[PDB]
Amino acid sequence: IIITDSPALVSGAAETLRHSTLGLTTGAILIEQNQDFDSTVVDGTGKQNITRQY
Amino acid sequence: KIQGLVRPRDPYSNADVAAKDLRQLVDNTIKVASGTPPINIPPSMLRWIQKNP
Repeated sequence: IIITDSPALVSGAAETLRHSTLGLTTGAILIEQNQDFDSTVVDGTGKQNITRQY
Repeated sequence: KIQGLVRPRDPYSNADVAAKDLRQLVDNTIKVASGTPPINIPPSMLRWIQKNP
């Protein structure tokens, strides 16, 4: 039993709180992470210190 | 170009002819500034279709 504090497994609160347990078989879930990751480093001026964001 | 550089002359007469001067015309080459509007190139669209951004 692989337990996880996943929000996808809790729905409601108090009396309306319900839990979900998945009996996955082999290959039940598939996550094909696409190699399309992108990122940027935009720095900014006009301030006391260089304002850099990610 | 002097407009009246050559003029009819009367040797028998001796009237004064208006003094003439030479002036200088100037050409001109105007500078034209061109450019390109901001072209949006989001990497997301190319990545969604698996294209090098």
